[PDB]
Amino acid sequence: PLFDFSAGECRFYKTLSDSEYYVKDHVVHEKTVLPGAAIIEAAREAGERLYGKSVIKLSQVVWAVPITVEKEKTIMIDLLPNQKDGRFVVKTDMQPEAAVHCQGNIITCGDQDASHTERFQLDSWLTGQKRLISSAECYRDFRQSGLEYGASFQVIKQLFIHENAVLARISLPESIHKKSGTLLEPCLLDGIFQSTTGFTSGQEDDHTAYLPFELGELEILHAPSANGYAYITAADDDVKRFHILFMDENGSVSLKIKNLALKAL
Amino acid sequence: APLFDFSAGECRFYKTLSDSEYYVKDHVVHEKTVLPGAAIIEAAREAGERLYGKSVIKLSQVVWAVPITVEKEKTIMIDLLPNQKDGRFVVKTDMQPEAAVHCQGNIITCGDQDASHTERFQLDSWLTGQKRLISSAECYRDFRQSGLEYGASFQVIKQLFIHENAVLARISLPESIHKKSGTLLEPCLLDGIFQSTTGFTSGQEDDHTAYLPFELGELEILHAPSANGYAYITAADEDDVKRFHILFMDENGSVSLKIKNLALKALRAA
Repeated sequence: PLFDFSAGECRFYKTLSDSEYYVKDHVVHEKTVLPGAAIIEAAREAGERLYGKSVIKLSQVVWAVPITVEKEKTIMIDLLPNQKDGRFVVKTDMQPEAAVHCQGNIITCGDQDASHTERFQLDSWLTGQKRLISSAECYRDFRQSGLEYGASFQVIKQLFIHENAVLARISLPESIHKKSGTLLEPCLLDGIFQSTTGFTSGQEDDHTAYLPFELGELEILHAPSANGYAYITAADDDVKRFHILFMDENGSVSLKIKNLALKAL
Repeated sequence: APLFDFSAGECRFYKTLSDSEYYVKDHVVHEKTVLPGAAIIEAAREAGERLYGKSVIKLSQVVWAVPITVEKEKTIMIDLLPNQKDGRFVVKTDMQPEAAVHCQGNIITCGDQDASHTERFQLDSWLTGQKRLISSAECYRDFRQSGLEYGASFQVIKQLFIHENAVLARISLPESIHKKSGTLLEPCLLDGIFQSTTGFTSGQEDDHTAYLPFELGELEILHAPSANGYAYITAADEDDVKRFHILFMDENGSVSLKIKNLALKALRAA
């Protein structure tokens, strides 16, 4: 580029539809709602478009209650420059008094940024578990809580419940067509969030639905695999906090989630 | 493709220009280094492709004020405002409303399913029979007489063929520097296309008026222009403002750029 501009503020617009799989198959208390994870990928795409470089981190994310999407609904993502980085604000109504559905910081990688890799020792966590939760149990419990995940979002195949950790096997369904540009598939990322249910499910009498409320940091080391494992620990009421690593079957870590907070709905 | 294919709203882009850059350093107008008007066109094109994520195929209804002077470093602001699928651009260096608009115009993007069409020009007949042939050295001496001192980067006119109702200019970019692959409209190429109107605007031998870009009805980009080619200039017609149509093409007449109603305006020395 002969003129390598610095971008100022910019608003991006997208009309969501319940025709899209990430809406129609995400039913919360009998309503189709945009998953909070989808807002993360939308912010990442807007940032990559405006700044012309990879977004490697999203931090200090805060969610309101999910955006309900019945037929069409237009969302606005406002990107505000913060030095080389940016911050985003997501709304559906324009007036200043209107609710912010999601907000957070965008961090881009620089031209000379270094390559850093992380590896997880998976083997010991595939055996010795206290309890094993099958996909069928996991999503029956979710539905009894009011979280009716369609097949596209049924990505958890097994939960290994250990004493102080949960290992979740995750696999994207063949049905969804994953675009080359889509780094964070909403169903993948929501399934990573879902896997905290290995902790929050609790008693058989408890049918509480927990949804994303805050996220300290999401770090992208590289494009996530369609199949892999999430390793979840409690970060340490109505709010539950966790750290999560997402990795491929050989322990190559693709995503790091620090301080994911979910709140009872 | 992107899972979220956004429509972009308004956005401002910022660039600090320096007279260290060749497209400024070698563009001296009445003893001042000024940003060429042609350079703003490529800047608007680049901003548009960045913001809209689609090829810019046309810039239309462009209006220029007097050139932006650049002594050491100066920051320009390009404001892109949405116009349905298309866009509008406004170029400023000063922020307040009272400040001058240096350049403005419309940006038109291409669609995903737009058709493929090519245009060719019968070039050969215009390389002979001319009333007058003007050499590169003569061309830039005449420019200097008017206060337009083009440095080596902008000395892209190699020959002007002066015909009765048309001018054919042979244009060739200098070896010095290679346009980045991403730069579609190299400022020195596009300014040379603007320069070639001097085959008309020179006028009388005693007249040494400098004409600079003032308006541009339409610039259509059919495909990436060649570094070497020919400009075919005709008078739009219809004293201080001269209007032209221009085609830019390669040696086989393959048209890469179409210019409708380029208006140049006399600029008096300070």
